[PDB]
Amino acid sequence: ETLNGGITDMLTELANFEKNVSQAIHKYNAYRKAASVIAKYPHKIKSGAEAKKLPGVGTKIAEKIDEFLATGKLRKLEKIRQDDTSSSINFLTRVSGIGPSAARKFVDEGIKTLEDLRKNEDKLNHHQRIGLKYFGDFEKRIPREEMLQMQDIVLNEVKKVDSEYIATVCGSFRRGAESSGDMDVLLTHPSFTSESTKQPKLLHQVVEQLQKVHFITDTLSKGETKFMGVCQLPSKNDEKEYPHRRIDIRLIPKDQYYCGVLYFTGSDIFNKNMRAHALEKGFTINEYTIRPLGVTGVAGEPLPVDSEKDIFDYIQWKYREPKDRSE
DNA sequence: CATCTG
DNA sequence: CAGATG
Ligand code: NA
Ligand code: NA
Repeated sequence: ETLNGGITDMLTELANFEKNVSQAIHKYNAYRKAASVIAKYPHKIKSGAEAKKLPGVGTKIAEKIDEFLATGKLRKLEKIRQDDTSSSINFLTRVSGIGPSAARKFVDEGIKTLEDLRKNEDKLNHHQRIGLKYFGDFEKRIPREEMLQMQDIVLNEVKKVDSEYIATVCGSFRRGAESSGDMDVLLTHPSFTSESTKQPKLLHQVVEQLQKVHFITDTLSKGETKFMGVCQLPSKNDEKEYPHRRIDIRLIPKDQYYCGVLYFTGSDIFNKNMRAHALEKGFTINEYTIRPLGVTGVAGEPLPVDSEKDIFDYIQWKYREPKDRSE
């Protein structure tokens, strides 16, 4: 956790790089298990050889750990931190819609900057365009004070369109959090479940309203169950308009809301712990259900949940307010 | 994993 | 349809 930090750090720098610049998934994947094991590792890695002793730790990494331990640096890391190419890739990637893949193409075409991009707005697609247009806004966290205001609009509109809708804003917002990166809504309806053959309108009607009133400004991707867009809190009395924010809305069969709701709410750590506890309790959980674990190895049959309560109940545990869902 | 692009 | 992105 702090005993082998540099190591684990350089290891991650390297890994990332393989994957983003080179195309080196194998290698990339290599650096990663390496950082992971050394991570769990209990002592002070004092040399390569000590390290090598670890699974996932080959001669190559070992070599690196040496130079690093030997000198506060690593030539490779040194070289890579300069290379404008590598940098451009790291940068372009920040644009929403531009992945590494794209980042590679663009660079080879000489587009390495924000300006480069605007100039070539033509080579970018819709997402990518939007993503370039709100680059600033997009990196700006979202303060609860706005989140509450956002949440308020969304729920009220959902309600209007159908009294029977059930919306929930998950994420850290849900666990208390002072700010957040984007708004995530879970949506369901009675008339929508496991079996129930579709009802696309279910998502689309809401989306529509949200744009009706102007809350939603752009569409990143609209599917029949997942919406990826942009919204904005109406600028009050002109002087201070709000940054554009990412927002997503997803339709879920009512018969599997809570697990999802539970699930999305995190944190990753709270999940796992519960997940692992579920297991003890003779259960299983995943993003959509909770199944009674047979003994034959495994077994299924989705246990029936009407709230986040039912879930906990099942694994016989303490209902935790979302705030305490930390770890 | 679901959506897009081409 | 593969392949890319979130
Ligand atoms: Na990106
Ligand atoms: Na292939």
